[PDB]
Amino acid sequence: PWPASLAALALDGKLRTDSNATAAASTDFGNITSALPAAVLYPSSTADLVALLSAANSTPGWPYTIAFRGRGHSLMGQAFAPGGVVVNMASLGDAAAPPRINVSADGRYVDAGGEQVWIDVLRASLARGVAPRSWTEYLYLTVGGTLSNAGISGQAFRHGPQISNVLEMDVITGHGEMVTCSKQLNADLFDAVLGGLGQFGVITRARIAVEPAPARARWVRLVYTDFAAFSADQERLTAPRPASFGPMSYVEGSVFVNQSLATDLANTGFFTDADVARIVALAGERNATTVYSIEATLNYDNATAAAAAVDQELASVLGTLSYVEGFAFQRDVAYAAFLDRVHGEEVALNKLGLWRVPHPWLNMFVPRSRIADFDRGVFKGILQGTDIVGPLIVYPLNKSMWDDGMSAATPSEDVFYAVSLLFSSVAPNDLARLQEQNRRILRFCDLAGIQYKTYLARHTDRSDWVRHFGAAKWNRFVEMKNKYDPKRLLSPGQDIFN
Ligand SMILES: *Cc1cc2c(cc1C)nc1c(=O)[nH]c(=O)nc-1n2C[C@H](O)[C@H](O)[C@H](O)COP(=O)(O)OP(=O)(O)OC[C@H]1O[C@@H](n2cnc3c(N)ncnc32)[C@H](O)[C@@H]1O
Ligand SMILES: *[C@@H]1O[C@H](CO)[C@@H](O[C@@H]2O[C@H](CO)[C@@H](O)[C@H](O)[C@H]2NC(C)=O)[C@H](O)[C@H]1NC(C)=O
Ligand SMILES: CC(C)=CCNc1ncnc2[nH]cnc12
Ligand SMILES: *[C@@H]1O[C@H](CO)[C@@H](O)[C@H](O)[C@H]1NC(C)=O
Ligand SMILES: *[C@@H]1O[C@H](CO)[C@@H](O)[C@H](O)[C@H]1NC(C)=O
Ligand SMILES: *[C@@H]1O[C@H](CO)[C@@H](O)[C@H](O)[C@H]1NC(C)=O
Repeated sequence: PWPASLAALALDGKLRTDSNATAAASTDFGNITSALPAAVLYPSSTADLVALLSAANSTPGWPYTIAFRGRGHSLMGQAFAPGGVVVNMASLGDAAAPPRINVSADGRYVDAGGEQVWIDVLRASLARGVAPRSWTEYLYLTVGGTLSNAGISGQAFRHGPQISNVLEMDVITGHGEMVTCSKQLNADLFDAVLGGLGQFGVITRARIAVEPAPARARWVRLVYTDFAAFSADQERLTAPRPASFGPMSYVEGSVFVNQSLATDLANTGFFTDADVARIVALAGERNATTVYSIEATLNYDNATAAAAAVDQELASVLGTLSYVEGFAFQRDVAYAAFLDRVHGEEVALNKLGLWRVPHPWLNMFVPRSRIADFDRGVFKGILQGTDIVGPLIVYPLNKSMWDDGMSAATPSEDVFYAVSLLFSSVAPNDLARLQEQNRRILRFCDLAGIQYKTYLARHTDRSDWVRHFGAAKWNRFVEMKNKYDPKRLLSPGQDIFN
């Protein structure tokens, strides 16, 4: 027996069971796992979301799990609702009116629908001379999707993750109740939802902090053959000054294994063939099995004196560093071209047929005290003698910029590294080898007693999720699940309560 508001969605053709609808909502970016839903909802408004979730809340014995598909960038089925209902979030942004992205009158924040993609949040913000302060490396992800994880990039050391740059949200709980939440209003829901893995409700609107939009980014790469010098410099560039930070707007880093060195440097799209020859000769001279590169930017505007001020500011910061003499490499681009840089890698890989392939990505947070051990056992150990396809990203984060009361789990140390090994299974049937190598890396960290946290991964065992949050923080997560999704129907693909 269906409620009238739920039956109206099927009448209006918003609730589909056809093979085309279910097939599209059954695969994700990871391209490793698949799960067909029973139905797909294409909501035209937030009232359609209220109708589905209230039906779920009031119907006794309701058997359908519900997932909120952003862009399906999930790696291991986190956006699937096996034999359930997948919400096609993008349908909320179909009409020309009402607008889904509103920059505030005062220009201090930006209101964006949960379904909206960060690239559109950027374009709408830039039209009003503003931009969010904390980003992901890839802009074709949804506001609600990244906020359900953390949302990290080279800006998070100073501005914190995307979850630390949200003023307020509109959420529809598992009870079908539309609640506006912040630190001052319904704080418990606001904190549970940020990094909440879609467990407590759907974010329909997020109010994102903005800053005056820079016009350009001075973009640098610094080369090292010594991991200790590389990691020490990343920490210097990202350390809090004796609340204040250094001038860098973005700090990331990358690891290049010797075996494929020339090809990998040439594939960054940053280095010229002359730059490549020099770094390859440097590696041979130092007899390095690994090469490290700091990637950093300095944001600046259209002011007449800006270019010279940046040259001086950059010359000053570089003098404090310990990269191999003469191995500083500069580029200067428009701010939006820098932010949207990964979209170019997508275009080039898609035409080669190397984008829509399995992505057995390994993403983790490694405490600073164990990063050199990780480098020895992984970059200089396990990954040696292998053909790597995908970037190996390493960069420090400041725990002070993360709110531990939110759902997102991080290591206890003040400084911890985001470690992103973006393996693409390009070779014929290389998937099984990559999945085993990820199990080996994790086993190496477990045996060495490294207290890491995974990021973007879903655990399949209860004991793993309990260790992921930590026992006390886990009990708190359960408290919020009981309050907001007692029926355990939301985002079943996380495998926390399903
Ligand atoms: C594929 C990809 C992912 C990625 C990235 C680059 C690429 C090519 N770069 C990232 C980066 O630099 N930093 C970062 O923190 N994450 C990065 N990612 C991962 C990305 O954040 C995740 O894939 C995330 O899931 C966002 O993707 P998407 O927007 O496509 O969301 P989804 O996969 O469909 O769903 C994820 C889970 O969240 C729940 N969900 C989705 N939308 C909502 C809303 N509006 N409200 C509540 N929950 C929501 C889903 O149910 C699912 O469980
Ligand atoms: C870095 O990797 C390269 C392979 O690209 C190694 O260079 C090869 O080494 C073997 C063994 O002496 C030679 O037979 C090949 O002809 C070399 N190839 C090229 C393209 O130069 C090199 O040994 C590696 N360095 C380290 C420190 O492992
Ligand atoms: C945290 C995370 C998975 C970041 C991913 N970033 C990227 N994802 C995919 N391709 C990339 N190239 C450079 N950076 C890339
Ligand atoms: C992965 O993508 C390929 C090519 O688009 C497709 O044939 C296959 O169904 C996908 N597999 C999974 C498990 O999603
Ligand atoms: C944007 O503002 C309009 C009013 O101008 C409103 O109807 C709409 O709900 C807003 N969109 C978001 C995402 O807040
Ligand atoms: C170069 O480094 C390799 C790999 O670590 C090692 O086998 C070899 O002893 C080194 N050669 C010299 C001359 O140090």
